[PDB]
Amino acid sequence: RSYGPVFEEQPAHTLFPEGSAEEKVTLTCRARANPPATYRWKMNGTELKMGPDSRYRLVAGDLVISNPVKAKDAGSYQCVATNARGTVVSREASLRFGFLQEFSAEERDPVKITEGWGVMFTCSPPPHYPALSYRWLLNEFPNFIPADGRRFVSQTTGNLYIAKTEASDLGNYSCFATSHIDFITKSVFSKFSQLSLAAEDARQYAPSIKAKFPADTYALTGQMVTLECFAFGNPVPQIKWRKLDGSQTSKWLSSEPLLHIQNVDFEDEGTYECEAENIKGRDTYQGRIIIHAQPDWLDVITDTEADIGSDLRWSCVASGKPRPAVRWLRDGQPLASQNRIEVSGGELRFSKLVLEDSGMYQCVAENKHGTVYASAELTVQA
Amino acid sequence: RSYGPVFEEQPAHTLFPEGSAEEKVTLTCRARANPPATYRWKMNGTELKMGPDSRYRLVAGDLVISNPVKAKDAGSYQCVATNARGTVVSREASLRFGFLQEFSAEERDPVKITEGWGVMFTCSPPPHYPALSYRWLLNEFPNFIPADGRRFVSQTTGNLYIAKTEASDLGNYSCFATSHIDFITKSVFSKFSQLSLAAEDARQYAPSIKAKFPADTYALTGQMVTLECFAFGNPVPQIKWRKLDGSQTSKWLSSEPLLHIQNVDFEDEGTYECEAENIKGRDTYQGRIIIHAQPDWLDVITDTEADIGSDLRWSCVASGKPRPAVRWLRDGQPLASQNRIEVSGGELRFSKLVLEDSGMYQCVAENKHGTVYASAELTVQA
Repeated sequence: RSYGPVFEEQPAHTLFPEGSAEEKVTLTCRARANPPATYRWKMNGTELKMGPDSRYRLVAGDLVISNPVKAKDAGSYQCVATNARGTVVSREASLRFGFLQEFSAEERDPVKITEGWGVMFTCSPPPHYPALSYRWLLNEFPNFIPADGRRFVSQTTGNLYIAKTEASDLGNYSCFATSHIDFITKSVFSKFSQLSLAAEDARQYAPSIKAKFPADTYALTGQMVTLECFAFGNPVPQIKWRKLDGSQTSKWLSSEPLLHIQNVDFEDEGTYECEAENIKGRDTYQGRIIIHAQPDWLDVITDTEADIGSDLRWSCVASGKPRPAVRWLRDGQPLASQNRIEVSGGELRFSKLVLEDSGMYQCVAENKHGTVYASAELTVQA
Repeated sequence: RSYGPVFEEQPAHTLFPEGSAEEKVTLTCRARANPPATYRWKMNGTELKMGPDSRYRLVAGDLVISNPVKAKDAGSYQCVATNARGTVVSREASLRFGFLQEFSAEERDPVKITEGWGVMFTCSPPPHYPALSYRWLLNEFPNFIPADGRRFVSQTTGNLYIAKTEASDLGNYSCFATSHIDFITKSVFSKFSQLSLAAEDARQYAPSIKAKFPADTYALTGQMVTLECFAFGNPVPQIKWRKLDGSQTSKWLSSEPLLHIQNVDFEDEGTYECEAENIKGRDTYQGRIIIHAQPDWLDVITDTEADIGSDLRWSCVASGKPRPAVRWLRDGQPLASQNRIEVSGGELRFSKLVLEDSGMYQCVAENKHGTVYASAELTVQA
């Protein structure tokens, strides 16, 4: 029998590695239907101008863009499936471009500090997207500086921190930055800056946390979260982490500059504290982790066959934080209250259906973190 | 001038290939000194009973064992260098014996499975040491089964996995095991088990990971790590690996059943995920890699000449994970707090030295993964 389009595959957010031999990018879309559906792609809300003289070409629903470039192709794409019965739109997919420029060719400033004092070297990474991973080189590639408790590289800024400088630190320093996309990895490093040391200060001193984490970190359920904390101090301080709670018993989560929380959930929300300590004293720093969640369906609409003149009750309920807002679509178009149709939140109610109400409908749930779609075909029969 | 023993060559862990024409094994040891030092070897803490009627013989410090056998020679050996000035002990060296027995002579059980289903053949390797490398033979040697994505041999168990059985799999199967020690290689293979197939199931099905890796893998810095993952599925699934991180961008490390990480360091610690996918669905499995490190010296004692009645400050600092514990030795004997000697961790302090305190001293740093030694000669002069 004949039935409206039903998505089996929708476009996914895509990051295209600039430069790669690949001279084109494809956005997937497939909808089963009877008769088979036809497709149309929209970018930033506007339909794509196809044709032989166009950079776009379709391959059974999938959109193919030749010679992709950010200046012209970066944006949000949507797939529209249509057939005799009706039309439904797909989730939107963002197309972004990855890149990593070299550091500047300018020589880097030297640093002179009293042996014993801690010091921070600034990376100043070049333009790039998406975020990079960082390491530092001593004198030459590939002499990377190990994470040995006294030397730490922030993965947020790329800056190198030495808790207590020592004579062995004399040398030149370079920031090494890496971009990893799919299976492709590209690294670039800066010119080297010379570290010299003034007469030593052998006096011990209490720790002072220099590298910290945000006052507020927002993460989504299922995501992984990493917080950083590093201090200067003599002797080299030791770092410990804990989550504040009612319990008055000692509980530690990490004994390293980094605190990792896998597959976070709502229970992980709270205030976390980093403690840096040595025989001279201690320093602490606190910040919060707030847990939100992308929308997800709890209840959705399903194909319904009703008799003409009848009243129908349709609804969609979605979870998420912040609480998502539900809206509706009719054959790919926004559906609002009207003659015999009342749209209030996730509830759609028809008053005395008409043979013409038949078609494809979709309820959309959205919040600051994402959007989800649910579709169904309504068949009003006399 | 006269000075205590100083090691130039210490014994190394040794694996002796049983059977080899070599009818003796040698453990190296050499210490420079004035006058030249004398040597003594200890096994499992007890000194070796030398002599002409003994299986042991010395060759300028090196220990030579005639007709080595596990039942009597397997153990930990230590070299002791001594001269007028004092005594120092060497790092310990383990002597182990390599072997590989044949598989049992018993016939192997046949296997019958529905064509389309995946299947696993159990190797059940015979007694051996150290770990072997594995392959499987089809019908006869040397018809090895290639790693073609559909057929995989676990290097942990030696088991053969076929992701989706097909008519071409009909035949007999044997587990081929290889021991490689130094330049010597020895392989043995099992009798063959017959694979027969029942009427085919042509229906496709989502992947299911059957061969996995440990929930927790501990590796040492500089070491190489290999993780395995293989699934049954129709169509044959494709495997992909990634390390979980804060970054929300797609990053893959391998597109094969094996994931190899060369020269691991602390940054490689984390949770890794194997994904098996085909057009019907996907399966995943996660496990962790934890990075530790053998002790290494940061600061050690050096020959010191102090005046009688003087106070001396000696210390040794070592890196490593878990944090190593430092202990001391005086002329090869455990040194603990006493009259004028206070031993606290890696620090040794004498209160008003005496002409008799002169001698050889050693600080030892140890953790679950290894031990390191540092020595120096103390010369108390009036």
